[PDB]
Amino acid sequence: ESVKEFLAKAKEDFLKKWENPAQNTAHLDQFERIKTLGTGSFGRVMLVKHMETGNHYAMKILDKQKVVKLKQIEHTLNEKRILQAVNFPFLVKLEFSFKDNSNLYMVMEYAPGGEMFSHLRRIGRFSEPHARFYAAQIVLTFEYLHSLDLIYRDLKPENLMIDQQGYIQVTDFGFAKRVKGRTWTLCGTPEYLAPEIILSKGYNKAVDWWALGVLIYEMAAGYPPFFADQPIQIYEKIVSGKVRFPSHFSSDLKDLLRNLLQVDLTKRFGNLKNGVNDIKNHKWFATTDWIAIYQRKVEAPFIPKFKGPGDTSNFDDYEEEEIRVSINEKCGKEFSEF
Amino acid sequence: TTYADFIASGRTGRRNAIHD
Repeated sequence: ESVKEFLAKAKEDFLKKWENPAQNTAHLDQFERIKTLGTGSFGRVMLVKHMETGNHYAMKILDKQKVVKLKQIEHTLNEKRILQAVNFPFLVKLEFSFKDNSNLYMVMEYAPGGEMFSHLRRIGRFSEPHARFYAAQIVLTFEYLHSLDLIYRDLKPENLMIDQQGYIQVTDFGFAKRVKGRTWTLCGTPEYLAPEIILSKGYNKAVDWWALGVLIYEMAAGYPPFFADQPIQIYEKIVSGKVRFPSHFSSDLKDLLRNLLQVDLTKRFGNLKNGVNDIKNHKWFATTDWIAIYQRKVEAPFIPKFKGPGDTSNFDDYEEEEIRVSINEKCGKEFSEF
Repeated sequence: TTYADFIASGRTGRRNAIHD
Protein backbone atom coordinates (compact mmCIF):
# COMPACT_ATOMS: atom_id res chain seq x y z
CA GLU A 1 0.00 0.00 0.00
CA SER A 2 0.92 3.74 -0.24
CA VAL A 3 0.11 4.13 3.49
CA LYS A 4 2.35 1.12 4.27
CA GLU A 5 5.09 2.76 2.13
CA PHE A 6 4.64 6.14 3.73
CA LEU A 7 4.97 4.47 7.14
CA ALA A 8 8.05 2.49 6.14
CA LYS A 9 9.94 5.64 5.11
CA ALA A 10 8.55 7.35 8.20
CA LYS A 11 9.99 4.61 10.45
CA GLU A 12 13.42 5.08 8.83
CA ASP A 13 13.20 8.83 9.45
CA PHE A 14 12.10 8.33 13.06
CA LEU A 15 14.76 5.68 13.87
CA LYS A 16 17.57 8.00 12.70
CA LYS A 17 16.52 10.74 15.13
CA TRP A 18 15.60 8.22 17.88
CA GLU A 19 19.09 6.74 17.85
CA ASN A 20 20.76 10.20 17.60
CA PRO A 21 18.55 12.72 19.53
CA ALA A 22 19.13 16.50 19.37
CA GLN A 23 20.12 18.62 22.43
CA ASN A 24 20.63 22.20 23.76
CA THR A 25 19.49 23.87 20.56
CA ALA A 26 18.51 27.06 22.38
CA HIS A 27 18.74 29.05 25.59
CA LEU A 28 16.09 30.76 27.70
CA ASP A 29 17.48 34.24 27.05
CA GLN A 30 16.54 33.91 23.37
CA PHE A 31 12.85 34.04 24.25
CA GLU A 32 10.58 36.62 25.67
CA ARG A 33 8.02 35.22 28.04
CA ILE A 34 4.53 36.54 27.60
CA LYS A 35 1.74 34.51 29.18
CA THR A 36 1.07 31.22 30.87
CA LEU A 37 -1.26 29.20 28.61
CA GLY A 38 -1.55 26.18 30.85
CA THR A 39 -0.47 24.55 34.06
CA GLY A 40 0.44 21.07 35.27
CA SER A 41 2.12 19.09 38.10
CA PHE A 42 5.77 19.46 36.94
CA GLY A 43 5.29 22.93 35.48
CA ARG A 44 3.49 25.23 33.03
CA VAL A 45 3.23 26.06 29.31
CA MET A 46 3.99 29.62 28.27
CA LEU A 47 3.48 31.67 25.15
CA VAL A 48 6.96 32.87 24.28
CA LYS A 49 8.45 35.09 21.55
CA HIS A 50 11.61 34.10 19.73
CA MET A 51 13.43 37.46 19.75
CA GLU A 52 15.62 36.83 16.67
CA THR A 53 12.89 35.49 14.35
CA GLY A 54 9.90 37.32 15.93
CA ASN A 55 8.20 33.90 16.04
CA HIS A 56 5.81 32.89 18.86
CA TYR A 57 6.12 29.46 20.47
CA ALA A 58 4.60 27.52 23.32
CA MET A 59 7.30 26.67 25.88
CA LYS A 60 6.76 23.85 28.31
CA ILE A 61 8.75 24.28 31.51
CA LEU A 62 9.46 21.34 33.87
CA ASP A 63 11.00 21.91 37.25
CA LYS A 64 13.66 19.16 37.53
CA GLN A 65 13.24 18.83 41.27
CA LYS A 66 9.47 18.28 40.96
CA VAL A 67 9.88 15.73 38.17
CA VAL A 68 12.11 13.67 40.46
CA LYS A 69 9.75 13.82 43.46
CA LEU A 70 6.98 12.45 41.30
CA LYS A 71 9.12 9.71 39.75
CA GLN A 72 8.66 10.99 36.23
CA ILE A 73 12.35 11.13 35.15
CA GLU A 74 12.07 8.30 32.62
CA HIS A 75 8.75 9.60 31.45
CA THR A 76 10.20 13.06 30.85
CA LEU A 77 13.15 11.59 28.96
CA ASN A 78 10.77 9.56 26.78
CA GLU A 79 8.73 12.74 25.95
CA LYS A 80 11.64 14.78 24.67
CA ARG A 81 13.21 11.83 22.89
CA ILE A 82 10.04 10.82 21.09
CA LEU A 83 8.95 14.36 20.32
CA GLN A 84 12.17 15.49 18.64
CA ALA A 85 12.10 12.35 16.52
CA VAL A 86 8.54 12.30 15.23
CA ASN A 87 6.99 14.18 12.38
CA PHE A 88 3.28 14.12 11.42
CA PRO A 89 0.75 16.84 10.50
CA PHE A 90 -1.29 16.51 13.69
CA LEU A 91 1.66 16.24 16.14
CA VAL A 92 3.15 19.39 17.74
CA LYS A 93 6.50 20.24 16.25
CA LEU A 94 9.22 20.50 18.83
CA GLU A 95 11.54 23.30 17.66
CA PHE A 96 14.04 23.60 20.45
CA SER A 97 14.77 21.91 23.74
CA PHE A 98 17.30 22.80 26.46
CA LYS A 99 17.81 22.74 30.18
CA ASP A 100 19.32 24.99 32.75
CA ASN A 101 20.24 24.39 36.40
CA SER A 102 16.73 24.26 37.58
CA ASN A 103 14.45 23.36 34.61
CA LEU A 104 13.89 21.47 31.37
CA TYR A 105 12.47 23.34 28.39
CA MET A 106 10.79 22.24 25.26
CA VAL A 107 9.81 24.89 22.81
CA MET A 108 6.97 23.91 20.55
CA GLU A 109 4.75 25.25 17.89
CA TYR A 110 2.06 27.55 19.18
CA ALA A 111 -1.53 26.64 18.33
CA PRO A 112 -3.61 29.80 18.87
CA GLY A 113 -6.96 28.03 18.70
CA GLY A 114 -6.64 26.84 22.31
CA GLU A 115 -7.59 23.53 23.87
CA MET A 116 -10.41 21.46 22.38
CA PHE A 117 -11.49 21.10 26.00
CA SER A 118 -12.28 24.84 26.22
CA HIS A 119 -14.53 24.85 23.19
CA LEU A 120 -16.12 21.52 23.98
CA ARG A 121 -17.30 22.56 27.44
CA ARG A 122 -18.51 25.98 26.16
CA ILE A 123 -20.42 24.82 23.12
CA GLY A 124 -21.41 21.79 25.13
CA ARG A 125 -21.09 19.05 22.54
CA PHE A 126 -19.95 18.57 18.96
CA SER A 127 -22.08 17.37 16.09
CA GLU A 128 -21.09 13.98 14.78
CA PRO A 129 -19.52 15.51 11.63
CA HIS A 130 -17.60 17.86 13.88
CA ALA A 131 -16.53 15.00 16.19
CA ARG A 132 -15.64 12.84 13.18
CA PHE A 133 -13.39 15.41 11.65
CA TYR A 134 -11.38 15.46 14.89
CA ALA A 135 -11.53 11.74 15.42
CA ALA A 136 -10.28 10.97 11.92
CA GLN A 137 -7.18 12.98 12.60
CA ILE A 138 -6.54 10.99 15.83
CA VAL A 139 -6.96 7.72 13.99
CA LEU A 140 -4.19 8.68 11.58
CA THR A 141 -1.98 9.93 14.34
CA PHE A 142 -2.18 6.72 16.28
CA GLU A 143 -1.69 4.74 13.14
CA TYR A 144 1.56 6.55 12.69
CA LEU A 145 2.64 6.48 16.36
CA HIS A 146 1.87 2.77 16.79
CA SER A 147 3.82 1.94 13.60
CA LEU A 148 6.78 3.43 15.44
CA ASP A 149 6.11 1.16 18.42
CA LEU A 150 5.03 4.25 20.39
CA ILE A 151 2.11 4.18 22.79
CA TYR A 152 0.57 7.58 23.59
CA ARG A 153 -1.43 7.04 26.83
CA ASP A 154 -2.81 10.51 27.52
CA LEU A 155 -5.55 11.21 24.97
CA LYS A 156 -8.13 13.75 26.16
CA PRO A 157 -9.62 17.11 25.03
CA GLU A 158 -7.18 18.91 27.28
CA ASN A 159 -4.18 17.70 25.27
CA LEU A 160 -5.69 18.49 21.85
CA MET A 161 -5.08 22.01 20.56
CA ILE A 162 -6.94 23.63 17.64
CA ASP A 163 -4.53 25.41 15.28
CA GLN A 164 -5.23 28.34 12.91
CA GLN A 165 -6.67 26.16 10.18
CA GLY A 166 -8.96 24.41 12.72
CA TYR A 167 -7.01 21.13 12.69
CA ILE A 168 -5.94 19.21 15.85
CA GLN A 169 -2.42 19.33 17.28
CA VAL A 170 -1.53 16.56 19.76
CA THR A 171 0.67 17.93 22.55
CA ASP A 172 1.98 16.34 25.78
CA PHE A 173 3.91 13.17 25.17
CA GLY A 174 4.70 13.01 28.90
CA PHE A 175 3.43 9.40 28.98
CA ALA A 176 4.43 8.37 25.47
CA LYS A 177 6.74 5.38 25.41
CA ARG A 178 8.40 3.26 22.74
CA VAL A 179 7.56 -0.37 23.69
CA LYS A 180 7.38 -3.56 21.69
CA GLY A 181 5.17 -5.81 23.72
CA ARG A 182 3.98 -4.84 27.10
CA THR A 183 4.22 -2.31 29.80
CA TRP A 184 2.61 -1.90 33.20
CA THR A 185 2.85 1.71 34.38
CA LEU A 186 -0.42 2.98 35.79
CA CYS A 187 -0.74 6.36 34.15
CA GLY A 188 -3.18 8.42 32.18
CA THR A 189 -6.27 10.34 33.20
CA PRO A 190 -8.94 8.41 35.19
CA GLU A 191 -11.82 8.87 32.70
CA TYR A 192 -9.73 7.75 29.77
CA LEU A 193 -8.16 4.71 31.43
CA ALA A 194 -8.56 1.30 29.81
CA PRO A 195 -9.66 -1.51 32.13
CA GLU A 196 -6.33 -3.32 31.49
CA ILE A 197 -4.49 -0.51 33.01
CA ILE A 198 -6.66 -0.29 36.08
CA LEU A 199 -6.53 -4.08 36.53
CA SER A 200 -2.66 -4.25 36.55
CA LYS A 201 -2.83 -6.89 33.79
CA GLY A 202 -0.12 -5.54 31.55
CA TYR A 203 -1.15 -3.72 28.38
CA ASN A 204 -0.11 -2.43 25.01
CA LYS A 205 -1.08 -0.06 22.14
CA ALA A 206 -4.79 -1.04 22.53
CA VAL A 207 -5.31 1.31 25.43
CA ASP A 208 -4.94 4.18 22.93
CA TRP A 209 -7.90 2.81 20.95
CA TRP A 210 -9.97 2.60 24.09
CA ALA A 211 -9.08 6.22 24.89
CA LEU A 212 -10.13 7.21 21.38
CA GLY A 213 -13.54 5.82 22.08
CA VAL A 214 -13.85 7.77 25.33
CA LEU A 215 -12.90 10.81 23.28
CA ILE A 216 -15.49 10.28 20.56
CA TYR A 217 -18.10 9.74 23.18
CA GLU A 218 -17.18 12.86 25.16
CA MET A 219 -17.02 15.02 22.00
CA ALA A 220 -20.43 13.83 20.77
CA ALA A 221 -22.20 13.63 24.12
CA GLY A 222 -20.44 16.52 25.88
CA TYR A 223 -19.56 14.21 28.76
CA PRO A 224 -17.43 11.08 29.18
CA PRO A 225 -18.99 7.56 29.38
CA PHE A 226 -17.69 7.05 32.92
CA PHE A 227 -17.76 9.97 35.30
CA ALA A 228 -18.18 10.40 39.03
CA ASP A 229 -16.91 12.69 41.73
CA GLN A 230 -13.90 10.58 42.72
CA PRO A 231 -11.56 8.34 40.64
CA ILE A 232 -12.31 4.96 42.39
CA GLN A 233 -15.93 5.45 41.51
CA ILE A 234 -14.83 6.02 37.89
CA TYR A 235 -12.61 2.93 37.88
CA GLU A 236 -15.55 0.74 38.93
CA LYS A 237 -17.63 2.08 36.09
CA ILE A 238 -14.85 1.31 33.59
CA VAL A 239 -14.21 -2.27 34.79
CA SER A 240 -18.00 -3.01 34.91
CA GLY A 241 -18.18 -3.11 31.09
CA LYS A 242 -21.33 -0.93 31.00
CA VAL A 243 -21.99 2.03 28.80
CA ARG A 244 -25.11 4.04 28.07
CA PHE A 245 -25.18 6.13 24.96
CA PRO A 246 -27.21 9.37 24.80
CA SER A 247 -30.25 9.04 22.56
CA HIS A 248 -29.01 11.51 19.93
CA PHE A 249 -26.13 9.16 18.98
CA SER A 250 -26.34 7.78 15.50
CA SER A 251 -26.44 3.99 15.59
CA ASP A 252 -23.21 3.86 13.54
CA LEU A 253 -21.63 5.96 16.28
CA LYS A 254 -22.95 3.65 18.99
CA ASP A 255 -21.66 0.72 17.03
CA LEU A 256 -18.12 2.09 16.52
CA LEU A 257 -18.11 3.04 20.20
CA ARG A 258 -19.14 -0.44 21.30
CA ASN A 259 -16.18 -2.00 19.51
CA LEU A 260 -13.74 0.61 20.79
CA LEU A 261 -15.11 0.61 24.33
CA GLN A 262 -14.73 -3.17 24.49
CA VAL A 263 -13.38 -4.69 27.74
CA ASP A 264 -12.23 -7.84 25.93
CA LEU A 265 -8.78 -6.83 24.29
CA THR A 266 -9.01 -9.79 21.88
CA LYS A 267 -12.28 -8.16 20.55
CA ARG A 268 -11.43 -4.41 20.72
CA PHE A 269 -11.21 -2.46 17.44
CA GLY A 270 -7.63 -1.46 16.72
CA ASN A 271 -6.27 -4.66 18.32
CA LEU A 272 -7.46 -7.34 15.78
CA LYS A 273 -5.92 -8.84 12.61
CA ASN A 274 -6.64 -5.70 10.54
CA GLY A 275 -5.50 -3.29 13.20
CA VAL A 276 -6.47 0.22 12.23
CA ASN A 277 -8.47 -0.69 9.09
CA ASP A 278 -11.36 -1.97 11.19
CA ILE A 279 -11.69 1.65 12.35
CA LYS A 280 -11.09 3.40 9.03
CA ASN A 281 -13.51 1.06 7.07
CA HIS A 282 -16.24 1.41 9.67
CA LYS A 283 -19.64 2.84 8.56
CA TRP A 284 -19.25 5.94 10.74
CA PHE A 285 -16.17 7.03 8.81
CA ALA A 286 -17.65 6.26 5.30
CA THR A 287 -17.90 9.99 4.60
CA THR A 288 -14.24 10.42 5.58
CA ASP A 289 -11.58 10.95 2.98
CA TRP A 290 -8.43 9.87 4.82
CA ILE A 291 -5.87 11.19 2.29
CA ALA A 292 -7.52 14.56 2.26
CA ILE A 293 -7.73 14.69 6.07
CA TYR A 294 -4.00 13.93 6.04
CA GLN A 295 -3.17 16.52 3.32
CA ARG A 296 -5.15 19.14 5.31
CA LYS A 297 -7.53 20.06 2.53
CA VAL A 298 -10.89 19.30 4.18
CA GLU A 299 -12.69 22.48 5.29
CA ALA A 300 -12.60 22.48 9.12
CA PRO A 301 -16.07 22.82 10.57
CA PHE A 302 -14.82 25.26 13.13
CA ILE A 303 -12.07 27.83 12.66
CA PRO A 304 -11.45 29.55 16.00
CA LYS A 305 -11.22 33.30 15.81
CA PHE A 306 -7.83 34.83 16.25
CA LYS A 307 -7.15 38.59 15.99
CA GLY A 308 -3.40 38.34 15.33
CA PRO A 309 -0.30 36.24 16.04
CA GLY A 310 0.34 35.84 19.75
CA ASP A 311 -3.31 36.42 20.65
CA THR A 312 -4.15 34.32 23.71
CA SER A 313 -7.89 34.95 23.92
CA ASN A 314 -8.72 31.25 23.41
CA PHE A 315 -6.86 30.26 26.62
CA ASP A 316 -8.05 30.61 30.17
CA ASP A 317 -6.14 33.00 32.38
CA TYR A 318 -3.74 31.63 34.96
CA GLU A 319 -1.71 33.13 37.78
CA GLU A 320 1.81 33.91 36.59
CA GLU A 321 4.98 32.94 38.56
CA GLU A 322 8.64 34.11 38.28
CA ILE A 323 10.88 31.45 36.58
CA ARG A 324 13.57 30.79 39.21
CA VAL A 325 16.87 29.38 38.04
CA SER A 326 19.16 28.12 40.83
CA ILE A 327 22.89 28.88 40.87
CA ASN A 328 23.38 25.15 41.56
CA GLU A 329 22.75 22.47 38.89
CA LYS A 330 19.90 20.46 40.34
CA CYS A 331 19.69 16.93 38.95
CA GLY A 332 22.43 16.67 36.42
CA LYS A 333 22.96 12.92 36.24
CA GLU A 334 19.29 12.11 36.11
CA PHE A 335 18.65 14.36 33.11
CA SER A 336 21.99 14.27 31.34
CA GLU A 337 20.60 13.04 28.04
CA PHE A 338 17.88 15.69 27.94
CA THR B 1 -30.43 14.28 32.94
CA THR B 2 -26.95 12.83 32.49
CA TYR B 3 -25.62 16.20 31.16
CA ALA B 4 -27.01 17.83 34.35
CA ASP B 5 -25.44 15.26 36.64
CA PHE B 6 -22.15 15.77 34.79
CA ILE B 7 -22.31 19.53 35.10
CA ALA B 8 -23.12 19.26 38.79
CA SER B 9 -20.14 16.84 39.31
CA GLY B 10 -16.65 17.67 40.55
CA ARG B 11 -14.98 16.77 37.20
CA THR B 12 -16.10 19.29 34.59
CA GLY B 13 -12.85 21.13 34.76
CA ARG B 14 -9.45 20.17 33.33
CA ARG B 15 -8.51 16.72 34.55
CA ASN B 16 -5.04 15.99 35.86
CA ALA B 17 -3.20 12.79 35.00
CA ILE B 18 -2.45 10.27 37.71
CA HIS B 19 1.22 9.42 37.88
CA ASP B 20 1.89 6.52 40.40
